[PDB]
Amino acid sequence: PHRRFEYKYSFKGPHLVQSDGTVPFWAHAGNAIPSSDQIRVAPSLKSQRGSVWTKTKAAFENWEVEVTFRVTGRGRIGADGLAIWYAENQGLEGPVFGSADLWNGVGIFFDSFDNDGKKNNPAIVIIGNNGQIHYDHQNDGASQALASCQRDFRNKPYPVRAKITYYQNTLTVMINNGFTPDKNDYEFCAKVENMIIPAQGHFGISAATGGLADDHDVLSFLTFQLTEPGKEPPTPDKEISEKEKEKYQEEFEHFQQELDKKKEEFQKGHPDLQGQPAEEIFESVGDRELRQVFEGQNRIHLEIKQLNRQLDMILDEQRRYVSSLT
Amino acid sequence: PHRRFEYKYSFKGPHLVQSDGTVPFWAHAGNAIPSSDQIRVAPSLKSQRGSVWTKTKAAFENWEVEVTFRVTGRGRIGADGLAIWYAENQGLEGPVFGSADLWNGVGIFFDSFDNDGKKNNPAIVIIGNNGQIHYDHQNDGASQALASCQRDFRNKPYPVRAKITYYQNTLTVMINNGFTPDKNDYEFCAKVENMIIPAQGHFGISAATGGLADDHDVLSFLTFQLTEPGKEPPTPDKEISEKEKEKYQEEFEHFQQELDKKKEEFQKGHPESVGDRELRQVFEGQNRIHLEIKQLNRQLDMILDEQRRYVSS
Amino acid sequence: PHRRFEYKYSFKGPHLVQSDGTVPFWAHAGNAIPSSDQIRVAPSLKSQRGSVWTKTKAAFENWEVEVTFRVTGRGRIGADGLAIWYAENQGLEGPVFGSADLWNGVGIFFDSFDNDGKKNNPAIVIIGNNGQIHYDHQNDGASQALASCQRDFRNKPYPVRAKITYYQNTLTVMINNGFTPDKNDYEFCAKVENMIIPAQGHFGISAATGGLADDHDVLSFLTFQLTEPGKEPPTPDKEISEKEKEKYQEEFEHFQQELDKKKEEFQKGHPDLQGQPAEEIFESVGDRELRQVFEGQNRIHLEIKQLNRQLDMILDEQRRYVSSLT
Amino acid sequence: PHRRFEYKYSFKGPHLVQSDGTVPFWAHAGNAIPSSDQIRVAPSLKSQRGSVWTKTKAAFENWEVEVTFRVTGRGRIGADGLAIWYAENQGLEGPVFGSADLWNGVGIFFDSFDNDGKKNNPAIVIIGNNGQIHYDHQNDGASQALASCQRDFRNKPYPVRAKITYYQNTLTVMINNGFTPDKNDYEFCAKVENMIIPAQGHFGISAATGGLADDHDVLSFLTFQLTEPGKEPPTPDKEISEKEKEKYQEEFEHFQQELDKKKEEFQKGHPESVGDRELRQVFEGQNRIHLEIKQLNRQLDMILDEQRRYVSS
Amino acid sequence: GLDKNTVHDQEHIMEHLEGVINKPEAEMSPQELQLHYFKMHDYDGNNLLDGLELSTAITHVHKQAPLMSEDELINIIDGVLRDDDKNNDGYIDYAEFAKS
Amino acid sequence: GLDKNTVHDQEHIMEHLEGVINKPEAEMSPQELQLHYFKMHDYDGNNLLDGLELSTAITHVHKQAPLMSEDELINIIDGVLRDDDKNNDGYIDYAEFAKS
Amino acid sequence: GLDKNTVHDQEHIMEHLEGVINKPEAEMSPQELQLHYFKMHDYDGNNLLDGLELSTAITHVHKQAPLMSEDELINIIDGVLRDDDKNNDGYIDYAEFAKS
Amino acid sequence: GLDKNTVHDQEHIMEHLEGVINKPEAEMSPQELQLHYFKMHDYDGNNLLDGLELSTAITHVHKQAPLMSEDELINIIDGVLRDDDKNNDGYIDYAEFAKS
Ligand SMILES: [Ca+2]
Ligand SMILES: [Ca+2]
Ligand SMILES: [Ca+2]
Ligand SMILES: [Ca+2]
Ligand SMILES: [Ca+2]
Ligand SMILES: [Ca+2]
Ligand SMILES: [Ca+2]
Ligand SMILES: [Ca+2]
Ligand SMILES: [Ca+2]
Ligand SMILES: [Ca+2]
Ligand SMILES: [Ca+2]
Ligand SMILES: [Ca+2]
Ligand SMILES: [Ca+2]
Ligand SMILES: [Ca+2]
Ligand SMILES: [Ca+2]
Ligand SMILES: [Ca+2]
Ligand SMILES: [Zn+2]
Ligand SMILES: [Zn+2]
Ligand SMILES: [Zn+2]
Ligand SMILES: [Zn+2]
Repeated sequence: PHRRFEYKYSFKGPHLVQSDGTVPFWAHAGNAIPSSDQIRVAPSLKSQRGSVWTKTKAAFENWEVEVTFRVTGRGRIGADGLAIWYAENQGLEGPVFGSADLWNGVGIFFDSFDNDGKKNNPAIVIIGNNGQIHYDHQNDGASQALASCQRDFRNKPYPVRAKITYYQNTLTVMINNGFTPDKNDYEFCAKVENMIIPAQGHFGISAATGGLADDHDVLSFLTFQLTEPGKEPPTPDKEISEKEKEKYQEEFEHFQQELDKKKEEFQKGHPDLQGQPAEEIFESVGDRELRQVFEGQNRIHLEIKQLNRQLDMILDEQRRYVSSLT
Repeated sequence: PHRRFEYKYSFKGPHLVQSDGTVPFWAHAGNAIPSSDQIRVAPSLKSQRGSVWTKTKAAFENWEVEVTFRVTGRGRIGADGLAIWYAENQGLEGPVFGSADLWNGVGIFFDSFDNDGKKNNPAIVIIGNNGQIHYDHQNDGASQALASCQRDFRNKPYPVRAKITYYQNTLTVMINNGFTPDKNDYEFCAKVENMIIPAQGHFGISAATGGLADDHDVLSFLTFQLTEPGKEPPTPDKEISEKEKEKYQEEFEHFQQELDKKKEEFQKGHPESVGDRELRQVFEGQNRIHLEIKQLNRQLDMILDEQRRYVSS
Repeated sequence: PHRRFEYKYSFKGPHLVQSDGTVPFWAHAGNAIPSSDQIRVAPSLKSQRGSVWTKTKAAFENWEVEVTFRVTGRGRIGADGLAIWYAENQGLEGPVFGSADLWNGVGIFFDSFDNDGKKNNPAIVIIGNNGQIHYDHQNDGASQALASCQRDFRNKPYPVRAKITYYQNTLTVMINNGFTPDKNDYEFCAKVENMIIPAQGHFGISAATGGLADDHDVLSFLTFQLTEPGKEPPTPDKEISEKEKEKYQEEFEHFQQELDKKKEEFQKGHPDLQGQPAEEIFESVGDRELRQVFEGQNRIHLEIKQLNRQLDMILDEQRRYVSSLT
Repeated sequence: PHRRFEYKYSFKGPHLVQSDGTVPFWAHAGNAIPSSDQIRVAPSLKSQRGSVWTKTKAAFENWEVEVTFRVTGRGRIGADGLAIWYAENQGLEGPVFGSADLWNGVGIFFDSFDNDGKKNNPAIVIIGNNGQIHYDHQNDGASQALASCQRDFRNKPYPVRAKITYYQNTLTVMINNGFTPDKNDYEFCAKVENMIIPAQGHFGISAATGGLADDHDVLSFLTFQLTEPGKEPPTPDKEISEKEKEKYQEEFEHFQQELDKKKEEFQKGHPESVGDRELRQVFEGQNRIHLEIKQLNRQLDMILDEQRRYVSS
Repeated sequence: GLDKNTVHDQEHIMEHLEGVINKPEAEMSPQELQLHYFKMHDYDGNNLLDGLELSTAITHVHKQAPLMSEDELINIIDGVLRDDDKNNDGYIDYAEFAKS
Repeated sequence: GLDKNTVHDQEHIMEHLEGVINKPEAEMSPQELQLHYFKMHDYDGNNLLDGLELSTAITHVHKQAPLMSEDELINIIDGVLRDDDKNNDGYIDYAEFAKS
Repeated sequence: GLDKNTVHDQEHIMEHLEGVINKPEAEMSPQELQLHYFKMHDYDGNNLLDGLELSTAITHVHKQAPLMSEDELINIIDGVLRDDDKNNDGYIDYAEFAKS
Repeated sequence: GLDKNTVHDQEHIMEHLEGVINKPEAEMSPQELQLHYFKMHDYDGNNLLDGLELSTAITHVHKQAPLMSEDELINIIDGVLRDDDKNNDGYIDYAEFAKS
């Protein structure tokens, strides 16, 4: 298909916010803490709710959404999770993932807590609703689950990238598992066929936190309008010629390759600039616990060292006490 | 020494924040996010600064503060760290651990990033200041460090407890390493003798975040006024007789036992996990080994001083 | 649909073998070790290959297969995994999960080792083949994967039950995750639409082990022929009447309820019979490691106790030595 | 003593089995499944029995066997356990740990299931039968136990090493608990003094599995003939001079160093994990603590015997 | 091949009930012992008989005898399923079993 | 402000005990409900009351109403500490609490 | 609103290149500085400009000034995309950017 | 049976070093290959050879041929131990191995 990047329904780093402190073309509410790098929709405190929705409604028949996010928890269990909504009204505050219930649209829930007790979480659940069906909060929407693939998105070394595409009344969710820094490494998760959604509606994201607590960051949100090749108006008159393209792109490439060498000798010329790897950032929960045990053993080692040294001291004190008498 | 819990300069859970959304008797500024059970002074976002100070100034000559906190980072490197201030004016926003520079008072910095590059971090640094010398941010206050320490307080399984005591112009910082859930398990960290501080000032805490990012949560902050046994004047005949206390406490304990039995049949009448319990057992076993070795050290010291007096004879 | 249980293509306990030592109507080869309760297709030794196939070919157009199996590993990484085949030629030995390559049929692979390094394992991969395509062993059949759902089947507290249904050229794989003792608790895994398979062929199972090792047990294998309600001739004239059914089933129920009470007083009458729970059988890898560390601390505890006893002994020895002089 | 390794009564990896499929100089029977690196005497299926015995009989008066094995179970309860026999006839199949009853020799049983119900299992039991004692299977040989022990050898992170030594009519069993990868880290388990055994007999091992299931792998089995320094006759002038040894060993070490450097550039020229390394570090720290406490015990014993001689004066 | 006299055997039923239930009875009705047969041979617990359970029932090991060939076993069980099982489910119920 | 009638309130104690205690009692002695008040409002579990716990006890939402000013709460808690607490420890004990 | 003189500003480009590259030049060609502008404002690294990068390019913070309203920002960016972007991809390439 | 020509075999050493060592050499001194043989066939890494390691060295498949009888292997290993090993330790050292 043909994709057009729509800026009015998108936000990306590293200038996500403005001097005012709000996201352009987006309204945030709840415990959302928008920053230049990312938006923390729900922080790691108890009973947090946050949501970021679009201001103007999006009128698309075929669209594609690329959501980059992180869910980092200290424990091995998350609380509620992320939710990506294409609805008719701005949900804002509510009891479903920090968003209002009884929505008229589609929602992809990244559930990370097993309310039902079926040991099938974390999982991705696509739920459509017409606005009069209550969401089953206590059962993770098992009855309403149109398609439910199972994947782990918590505590991953790289941001999890998901792609939700509505095309010919078919919703395809393809989820990068966040194990590799490569962008275009998407893996299929789920699809729903013949689903009716409102023609125009708001794009939103939301998150919530229950007893346990996770950090629910969203790094970027991208929206692409999709059109069929046959239904795409050609209008090739605007394109002038290929001669100007050939006259321009090679000087662009030459400028890039010259600027690389221009930066090369001053990257190392000034030693103030320093790098930093992204490997020590990631550490598993079990690895952290084992490192904690190993760190705790050092007190025992040092105390035993002190005991041994004191015993050596009393031994030498008895050593010097023998020859004094005779 | 005698200790009196001053409530006006303290906060604790689980009702830390009110319905209004502010900490009682405490003014917060910056990126501090007070919650029901803890105050996140600085979250794990980039370039965050937060501080919580007292409203009224505290006039004490001998005081003690017990701060329970957590510094949790995804990586192995901390961002900036915590800071506990006893100052003359409310710093609020600023460039020194999320608080203003040129402060008139004492500050205990829990530095978690090695700006100096000496591989001596994370560390606890006590700095006194009269308000005329700038803090050395790029060298972790090496020149201004009246007394230093070397403890790791990041990613600990249990909240790290610190106790800071100003007594007879001596400031003693004793820090629990956060390996045991016991409260009164403090280990000596640092001390400063003959330090002059303002007689009255504000108690505050603050945190900041640099390139890397940590979460600096503060669970409790308890302030006790300290007085000497001889200096405190007694008040005879004001207290009640011990007979009434003996009459009362027996019925109190009987009622609490009866309430336990009343709760027993409704806990199960109306309806931790594996793995976490094993790790808790591992940590308890390590603590038991540590206590047993400490007892062995005490016994060896006892036999050493027993033999000490046997030499001069 | 209508299901008919076909015994010639099935094996169950607790009499899975005979006095001869072979599975009836099934031929096993490789390192398979058939027992009276399960078949260990590949044991926990290095470089094991095993396969169990049917003797006669099965001529079905719509069928259902229920496979109950266990994959138990000491470590956290599997060896190769199981493979369930519906191929027209028996492969007794080979390099693909202990079975021959270039098969003419369908194969459901329970891959438990990530050859590709994509960190997407263990996963269930459905692969069809027409006998001229080799298996991408080094990439877990990523290119040939018709449908690949992700589930964990290793070290589960209960046997993993899987159900593969071929019906109207649609292959549906529904996998019980092995977390609950309930039998009918199947959860959907994958489906493949419009796949052509040979009309008649052999049902088989196989397993293999690499440098790392797992135990690959198979507890049961059930085959059901599936027929459409309209295609199956009812022929109700062969049945006698419902009167005999009403005359028989109540005496069957009465005999059952009488035999229960008959066994009740002699279950406790003879105290030689003893029970055993199935909870201590299951233990996670991290839980086992933490238990191993806790067990290791007991040596240090005992040694410190011995040290304290010796120090008390020398203290008392110095205690009695003082008053002797004076 | 002087220990001569006897290859005819031994097996080890990583080439334990041959192309034929049988253990060299050893006959296996039952459900034993020899492999390239280990021999699974009994797998974790229901009612398994296996044994591996020697073909030829060994005629030694003082001997030593070093057995490395693993007993791994999914559950917390063992099936039957291992058994190491020095008998007169090959037991092969039987009802006693997968070996025949009424044996004329000694048998060391690593019982892992408490048939007696005394909660004293898993335990090591040395039994010397002389041909008319039926092993008390329902009581774990409590009456026949010449000497017992109490060790856990199941689900250990490392292989369990045992050393059984017959020397001067005394049988000493020293068992590594399997917490450290070090080979020579044996701890005393049991001993029997003045026990009569046949002069020549077969060395064997066997295992059995009940309703509960365990895997009984055997990684190695090494037999050493023992002789006294005074009893062994020397052979003067047969050995070569030390000058040739000094000439040879220097070039051997130089060549192995050069081979290390040769392997260095092709290890990375032509192309453990996290978490497991942390667990290994934890176990190494535990072993270091154990060794330091043992050194402390040695030093305390030294000062105790120093004060022992100071009393009589 | 599952004859009328084969199921009507008191000794085989008494041997099977030995150990599991300690109630040795003298004489029982033919329907009672056939109920015992049907309940005892249903190893799975579904109150149903099938080819795999009938294979255990026919090729049986008591306490020598040569093992039956696979072809004879297949023919016997196929004949039994074709004769008794009328609902074409593959399983044999007690209502279907009581006919013979 | 911690009055005699405020502590002796059956409906307030019943509301606080709702959920945790599934035993609705009819009538209780004044010391009984005052013991329930003291036990419920001690969150830290040290059998002691302090300024923060008293502030939580007085200024809590229940089930709209405007919040009390901080100066009034400071005055009330200071008066309570000056009146009841005689040991000058900062904490309020049931021995000191039984006076009022 | 992305005028010819707006991109043709040596001081803004010199301020942006400060720090990242320590090469302060005296005078550069208009095409050279517009190449610097296009390369610098491409925050992501795709060698493309879009609405989100042009928003940060227009609403800019140097070292006071009032912030531009959202409607004016939307109108300016929509006009720029309608004028320059001819392939209807949503992104703006250097070939499309060199027209104005 | 551990002959002088069997140890001094360049092709056998090259085959054993294939894969592990990516350095095909042309010609080597007899002591050099014999050192490579001794180092390669010591699997335990104790710088010692024994009857088991010698049996693996002699009877290995390579790339059909019938396996040697066990009695011949026993005789060969016994002869080697009686000839070379003088310390009666059971192990074969390079000091003892250098004789042949
Ligand atoms: Ca949920
Ligand atoms: Ca669920
Ligand atoms: Ca610092
Ligand atoms: Ca430093
Ligand atoms: Ca694989
Ligand atoms: Ca893979
Ligand atoms: Ca036993
Ligand atoms: Ca016992
Ligand atoms: Ca049945
Ligand atoms: Ca039927
Ligand atoms: Ca309290
Ligand atoms: Ca008090
Ligand atoms: Ca761009
Ligand atoms: Ca474009
Ligand atoms: Ca060796
Ligand atoms: Ca030697
Ligand atoms: Zn029978
Ligand atoms: Zn209330
Ligand atoms: Zn600028
Ligand atoms: Zn070779």
